[PDB]
Amino acid sequence: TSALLAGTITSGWTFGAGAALQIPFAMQMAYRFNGIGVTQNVLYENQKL
Amino acid sequence: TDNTFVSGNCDVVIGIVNNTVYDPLQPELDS
Repeated sequence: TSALLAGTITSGWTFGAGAALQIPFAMQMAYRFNGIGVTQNVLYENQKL
Repeated sequence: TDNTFVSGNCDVVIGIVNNTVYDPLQPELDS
């Protein structure tokens, strides 16, 4: 589970579809909002929240 | 501007950078 968690935090979701490709967690949460229909500007206006 | 949209300001976003965003309408006003 630690190998699957470190790929989720550091590499996003690209580690299961191939090699581990890193992406920041600020960019990871912004791009998973686009999957559910949320514009990514909501995240950075409330990143401390 | 066809790829990026305008939202918010620079004093909230953590890690924001400085660059000049190109405008396709900008060389059209030169003529």
